[PDB]
Amino acid sequence: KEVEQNSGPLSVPEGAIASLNCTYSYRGSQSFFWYRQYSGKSPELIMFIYSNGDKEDGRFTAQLNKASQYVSLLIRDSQPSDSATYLCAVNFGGGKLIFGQGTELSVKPNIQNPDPAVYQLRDSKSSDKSVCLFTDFDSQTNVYITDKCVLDMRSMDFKSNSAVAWSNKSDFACANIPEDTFFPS
Amino acid sequence: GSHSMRYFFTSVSRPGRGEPRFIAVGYVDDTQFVRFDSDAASQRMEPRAPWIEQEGPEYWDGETRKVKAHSQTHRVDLGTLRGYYNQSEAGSHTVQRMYGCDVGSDWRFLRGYHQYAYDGKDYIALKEDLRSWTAADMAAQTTKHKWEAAHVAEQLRAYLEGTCVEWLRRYLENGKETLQRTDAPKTHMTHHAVSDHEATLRCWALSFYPAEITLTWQRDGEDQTQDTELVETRPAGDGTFQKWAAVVVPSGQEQRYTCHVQHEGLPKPLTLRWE
Amino acid sequence: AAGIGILTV
Amino acid sequence: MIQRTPKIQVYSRHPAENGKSNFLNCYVSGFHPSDIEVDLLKNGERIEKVEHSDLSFSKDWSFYLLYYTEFTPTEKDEYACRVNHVTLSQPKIVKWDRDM
Amino acid sequence: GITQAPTSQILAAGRRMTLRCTQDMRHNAMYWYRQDLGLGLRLIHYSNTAGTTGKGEVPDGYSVSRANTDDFPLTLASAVPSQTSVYFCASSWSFGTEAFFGQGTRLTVVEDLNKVFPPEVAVFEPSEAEISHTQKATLVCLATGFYPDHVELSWWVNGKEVHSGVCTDPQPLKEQPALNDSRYALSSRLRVSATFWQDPRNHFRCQVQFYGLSENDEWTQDRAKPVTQIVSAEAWGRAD
Repeated sequence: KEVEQNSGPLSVPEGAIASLNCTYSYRGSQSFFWYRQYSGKSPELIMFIYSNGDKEDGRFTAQLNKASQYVSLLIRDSQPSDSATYLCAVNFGGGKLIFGQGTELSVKPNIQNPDPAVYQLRDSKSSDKSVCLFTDFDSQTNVYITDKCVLDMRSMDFKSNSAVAWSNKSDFACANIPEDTFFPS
Repeated sequence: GSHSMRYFFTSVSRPGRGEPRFIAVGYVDDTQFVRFDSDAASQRMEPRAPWIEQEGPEYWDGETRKVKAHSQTHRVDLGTLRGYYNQSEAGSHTVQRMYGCDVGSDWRFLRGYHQYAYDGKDYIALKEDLRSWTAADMAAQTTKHKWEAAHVAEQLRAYLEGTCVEWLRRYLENGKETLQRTDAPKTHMTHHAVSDHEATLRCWALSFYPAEITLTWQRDGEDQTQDTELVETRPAGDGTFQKWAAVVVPSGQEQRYTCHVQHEGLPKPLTLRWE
Repeated sequence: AAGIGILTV
Repeated sequence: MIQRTPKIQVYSRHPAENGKSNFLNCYVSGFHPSDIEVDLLKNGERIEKVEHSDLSFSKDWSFYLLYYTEFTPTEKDEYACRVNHVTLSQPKIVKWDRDM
Repeated sequence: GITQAPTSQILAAGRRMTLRCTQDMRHNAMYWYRQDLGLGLRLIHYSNTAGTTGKGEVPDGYSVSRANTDDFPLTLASAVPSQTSVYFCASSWSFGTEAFFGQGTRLTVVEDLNKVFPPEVAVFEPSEAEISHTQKATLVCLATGFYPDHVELSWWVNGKEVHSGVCTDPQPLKEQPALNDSRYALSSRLRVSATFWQDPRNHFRCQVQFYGLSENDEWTQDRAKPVTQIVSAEAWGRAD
């Protein structure tokens, strides 16, 4: 890759500052772009910069340094909508617009009073097929196991983290992590 | 001690939808250093000065990509301008483009320019503020509305105030031995009898750089413009330039005339006499 | 040469 | 459509000295359009190896070109420049004056 | 704007495929990219103006054409499994300016159409311990055993799609990551209040949209042709 970004995934809590950088090999590049991409969506432009120096647009500040062939993006007061894959694009002359490998940024919720627990959920009341739900843990916390996604109950102004796990062997104990995690029986 | 970098572009369509001839040249002051000719075999940007040959292959690829995009843009413009002015396919028409930047003796940005022409006439040009356009005619007013909506002015301003100046300094450093130089003119004078009552004195200035120069005739030490002929400053072919100025004088009064030469490479203004 | 601001008329 | 007839100058790169090699220049400028023909003549015949500079123009959009070739001025040989342009009904021949 | 079609395609190896891309913004420069994990966007081909094209970083296997300003199609001459990717069309006013991207095309090239399977969906009902510990009820939907991963998951309560209280795994996981041609799995959570789940009049449904084989694709197998379908699972509210 002729365009490289800082390797992810990156993790930042809501309200904190996030920073992404980007380097390129063609010293004669004249236009530089910062794109945002949600999961399963199209790249969307955040900012562009042509000249050396800083460029501020709301909570976003872009910095360009042609001498060091360096582009960066500063995000102040990180919002939940800032969670995306960030793509650096540099034009190498003509229509040769080259992108980086992308940097994944996750804006985590601020769980004030986490109550970590692992619950067992069955397909129906009479079914033995079940999954495991690790939920309500703090954002610093991180057989099949999924990644954690942030859930938002907008009607109650409540956010919570959760991960799901399952397996193929029968009587798979979900107890198989915060030390105060609740394991009901 | 001021300098400049300029890029000239020309696209000339051929009769009967004939694909255009494209020629691009790049100048640092009065010194050409790059060229592109659509009729050449390489189909690439080519060096014309030794100090530009020290650039890497990606520099030449990137310049080639950008200059080819210029030609492809002019190729579309020639068809569009044919419709704006309601012209036929039988004729040959020309698109010209020129832009560049000037830096002062401190190598800091002085001014930028970007000018466009169709068939030798002004079309659209970026004003000195690098923020507003000057449309010569109504066809260019349509182009102004398109370019204003596409924010072309701020893109050119970034190039003219940034990229153009930054790479002009890099060129002035890499080729300082030939770019930051001044060749003082070598001067002489020729005499030619015209008739029995008058003759011609011709004042010569040869092998000088840059091309800017002023030749002034004087009679008894006073500037004279009557009975004088100036010729256009011309290149010698080795990187230097030539110019001469002539005056018809009464026969026997050749010694009453002096030629005043002004050039930035001279440590003092030069005065010539027929000897 | 310019890498931006070169648009068709 | 702006059409300008070319200004033509024929000259040598250095002061002409018989028997010493030099360059014969023909500088056309101030013309429009750019399509132009320039031949360098020796005693009325086309000189073979003739090169030219890259097409450029001035602020008023008038093009200029430098045609040149290797030559050795002698006492018996005459040189000229033959220029053809759409603004010319006939090609204009400009003899090389060693004094201009 | 700029539109791209189709948005999902399954191809047998060796077949030819052309993706459409049209733009009515009077943009001169148009682009084609492919997106792969760990590599971001990779420029395939580009076109500075109408009538011209240019090779990008990954030109091999693809070809383009720019007969006019609007259209810029991308053609896969002979489909190769390594061409399985997400393709993005884009355009800009001129070369060097900002690109506006299309919707994107998820494209999978398989050596054998028999490896395509729709998902199996199940809804797992909230735990009694969670309801009594948090006064909230989380439903979990699990889609498994599908290939490729051209899936979309959505929740429906009483016939209307919901978004609040939902989060789905960003990327499907392979059920056999140590093996080849592994089928994928995807999970999602829907969290409602305890009282809303304990109302037996509330009907919860999780449906997984699976984009499968085209109607022109030849199917010489005994099982049902894994065409584009929506597999769903349900759950009814209950107090005790």
